[PDB]
Amino acid sequence: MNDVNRIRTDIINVAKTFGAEYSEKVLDEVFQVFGEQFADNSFMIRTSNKQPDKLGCYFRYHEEDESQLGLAWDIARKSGLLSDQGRPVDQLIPEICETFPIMADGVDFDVKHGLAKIWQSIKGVVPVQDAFKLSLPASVTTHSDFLKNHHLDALYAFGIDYHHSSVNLYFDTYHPKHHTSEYYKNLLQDLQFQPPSDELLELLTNNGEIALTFNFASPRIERLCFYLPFLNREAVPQNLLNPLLKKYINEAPALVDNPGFILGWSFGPQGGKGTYTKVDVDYHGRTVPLFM
Ligand SMILES: [Mg+2]
Repeated sequence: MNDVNRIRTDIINVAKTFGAEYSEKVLDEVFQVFGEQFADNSFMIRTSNKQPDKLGCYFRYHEEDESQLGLAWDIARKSGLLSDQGRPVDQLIPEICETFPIMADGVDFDVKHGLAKIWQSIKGVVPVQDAFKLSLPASVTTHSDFLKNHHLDALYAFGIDYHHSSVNLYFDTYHPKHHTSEYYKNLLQDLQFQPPSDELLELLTNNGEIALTFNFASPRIERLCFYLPFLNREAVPQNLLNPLLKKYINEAPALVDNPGFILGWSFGPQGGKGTYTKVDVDYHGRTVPLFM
């Protein structure tokens, strides 16, 4: 519809305002194949901090319609947008759908490189050990004691990152320690990841997602990400945003007067790669208000 061409226009406007590498050919191939799903589903536009003065630009959508579960993968495979190169990552979505009942799934795209990531959410939570028979990076099982010790063992979602040959596991925050700043401080210390500010630690006690990143090349836990929702531009803690990300909060395109935002804090090895901020605009205004 008009809604589909409006969405592609907004993405190019973002990528050009905030200096993001993009490719109009790849956007065209994606929108031809997924454009309707972007209009008709929970849809978000992401900006991230990975370079000092150049934001990256991403876009994602989230499918809750039970009769549609699985199509994003089939569509992507048929259209050539996702071509399985025999990689270890390539068999995981088939193994996941056989093994667990799926409640939701999603697709993340990069405005220069295309389909980047597909995620699957489980109906219910499972002991993370139930996933050890999947072809996951060996670093999952070799950290099973760490996972138990830090109460990151109520598993409910998989992110399959095809650009990085990595897997993100999402863990439900079931334990009373998950509502205390000290737990997040100690988790990041135990991982020897970059320490967070005190404002962020206090925010983290709120109800958010937590994901851990495992990769097939590395025996270590590579990354950690906390996602937190915010009702509107006012609710965003702007002390934790560099000027370029603060500008995005104020000018990010949406179809609502006061769109909510989902904020993401990535952490990695201290004095190394992996520590940055992600900012997702709730483009339809219905994604964020559906807290847990
Ligand atoms: Mg839908």
